[PDB]
Amino acid sequence: QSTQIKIERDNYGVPHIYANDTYSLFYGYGYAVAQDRLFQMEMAKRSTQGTVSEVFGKDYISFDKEIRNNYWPDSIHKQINQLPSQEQDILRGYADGMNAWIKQINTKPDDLMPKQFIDYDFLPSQWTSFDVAMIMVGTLANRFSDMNSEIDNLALLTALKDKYGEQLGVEFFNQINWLNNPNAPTTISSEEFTYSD
Amino acid sequence: SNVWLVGKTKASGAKAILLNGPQFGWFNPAYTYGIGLHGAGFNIVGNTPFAYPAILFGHNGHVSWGSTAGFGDGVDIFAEQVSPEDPNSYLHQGQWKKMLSRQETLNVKGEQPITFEIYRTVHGNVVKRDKTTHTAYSKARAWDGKELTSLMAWVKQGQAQNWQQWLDQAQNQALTINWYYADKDGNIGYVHTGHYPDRQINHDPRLPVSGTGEWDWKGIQPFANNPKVYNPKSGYIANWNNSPAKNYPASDLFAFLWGSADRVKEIDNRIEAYDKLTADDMWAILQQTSRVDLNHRLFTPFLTQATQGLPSNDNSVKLVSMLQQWDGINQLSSDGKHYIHPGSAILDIWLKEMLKATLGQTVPAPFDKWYLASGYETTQEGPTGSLNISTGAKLLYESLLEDKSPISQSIDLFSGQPQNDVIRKTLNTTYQKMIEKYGDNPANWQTPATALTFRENNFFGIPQALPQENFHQNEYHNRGTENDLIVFTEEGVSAWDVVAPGQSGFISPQGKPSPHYQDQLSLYQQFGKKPLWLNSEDVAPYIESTETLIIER
Ligand SMILES: [Ca+2]
Repeated sequence: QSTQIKIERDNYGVPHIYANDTYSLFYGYGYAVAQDRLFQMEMAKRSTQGTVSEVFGKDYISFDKEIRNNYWPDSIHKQINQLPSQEQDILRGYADGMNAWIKQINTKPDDLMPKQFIDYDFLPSQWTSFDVAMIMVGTLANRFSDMNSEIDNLALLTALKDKYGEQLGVEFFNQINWLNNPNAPTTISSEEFTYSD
Repeated sequence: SNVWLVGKTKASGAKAILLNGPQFGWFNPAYTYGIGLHGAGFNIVGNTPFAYPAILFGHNGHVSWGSTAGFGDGVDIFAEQVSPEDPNSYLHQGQWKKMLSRQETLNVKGEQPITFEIYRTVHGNVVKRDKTTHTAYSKARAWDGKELTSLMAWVKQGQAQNWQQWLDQAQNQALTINWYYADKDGNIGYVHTGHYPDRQINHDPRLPVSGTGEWDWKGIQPFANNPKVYNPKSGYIANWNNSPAKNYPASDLFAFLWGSADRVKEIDNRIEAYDKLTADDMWAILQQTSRVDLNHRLFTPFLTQATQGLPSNDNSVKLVSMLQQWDGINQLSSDGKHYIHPGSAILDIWLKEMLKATLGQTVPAPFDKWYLASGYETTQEGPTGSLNISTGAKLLYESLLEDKSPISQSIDLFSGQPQNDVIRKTLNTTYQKMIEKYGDNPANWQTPATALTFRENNFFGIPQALPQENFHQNEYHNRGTENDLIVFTEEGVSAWDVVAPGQSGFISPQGKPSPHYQDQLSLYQQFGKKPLWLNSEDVAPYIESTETLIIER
């Protein structure tokens, strides 16, 4: 049994995927991505999983330790296993589509192998649902949802109190790192929505 | 990241317009990727970062959407109490618990592999330890365990056909991300999405709390607490990473504040100037906001005040005059290496002086440093991301505002000196530095323009292209890494976007780049855009290639 995917590219080379089922739809999406941005994606995977030193050496050790130290793979693999099947096909499909194109590259690498792989001297990896999940987790969640400076703040506060005494050390800190400022320009009118809790 | 939408009330020649400008830095290949998914319940066209299954910037023919980073606070630090004889055993809810752990092995090119251990407690991953106080800090995230469900609410909102269907996905998106809605009927909406802890009363979310259990989150706040609006009275919705709503608490980050001074006013002001905006007017605000110096609007009025009473030939008045007469809109000189107006260089030097004189005097080293930057700290390559009023400048503004600022100035930033004295003094210093750096004849001052680079290293510092495989743009634009303009009209939907350098980053082993390797660079620089095709009949004329895949299942 098989399914048919159609990939039409426009004047700017943008891929438009046509499929009749989720797994096929994303498989075509992943395939077009491997065609267009394979090296970018391969390094995004090593960036979100901390395996850059593998191909670039010692300079990246700290980076890798750091990346791996900030996520728990077990949690991710489990969440994926918990997703409904149609949603699992989204990731698995994309992963397979990527791999199908890597297959063509290995067919005629003299023409299809992105030059960066040749010059950096390494090969395209095998993609999984976990690899696809992590691209987002590492560039989205860990980018706009993992910021925090509470330990430093503790040091800021400690240093203010030391300088101004406990009461004033504390008031200075709320003066310069307030919880909220009622006069901040906001996206919603206070009438329409004012925050509570 | 900014965005602005107008509904049926303010849209002109359209039912709703949405202009989104996500900011991530500039890279080669491009940060985002264009795509159209057609079939199996999907009908989407747009562009999205890293080609994620979820299309962040786009529409489905019925509903268009976009986003900006939320900066709410859904991540707290727990100071775990470590056993004095087992750093991997911690006290929680009455029990001395063993930390979860795992060994990670790093292959390292040219060296023997290295293995190290990673620990995790009941609150999140151990992020730092302080042995002196038997502490192991751990990071608790309100979105931990909800990553995939959030990614999926993210692909599913793309299939939403109405506001209620879209809210049903927004409620399941747990990262602090602002989401925007516009639809074929002229309805517009906004939701600051994310899961926020229901914290123990008195838990300061800005500092660590003990992880022995008494301070554990009670739960996760209900979606009803999340700031949201549907068809605002104002007729528009704009955001440039500003606060969602009054009293909404931002992240604990010391560097990030939602204060009186906020870049979003550059957007609101421009929109309010029109009664109804066409998609072209909307795009006009993009060019304006990309070039407007953010500190000009805020600071000049104080400059005017402090120098009132000085004669016209006074030096600090020469400066203030140049600024009062400026519209704030920077322009590239004819050689492309300079600005036609010296205003930014003035505001920059002045601000740096002011800050050393205020926060630089009141905030003890080395934290003063968190407040000394003017926000213009550019590079050879240009800013790595968007430009904003700095942490120091927002704090300085808050103070200059005096009684107009609702924040009590427990410490007088000015240390008792009249603020206009300090302003006058620092202006006089600014004038001399300008004179000494740019020459005696102000008419011949040639201040450096800020450039922009499409870097070969991703936002992580990781090469994603060959060395020097980058692109330079003379004029920096404080705009989204990509821009997409979506319009619901009587006819349907017309949309456009720009993904520079191009759709493809391919270069054959031979060294031949794809034809789409950089066909969008000039488009970016010139403030152009290319069409976003959704349906087959209108994409048809433009199809340059077709590939059919029969996949074995
Ligand atoms: Ca926090």
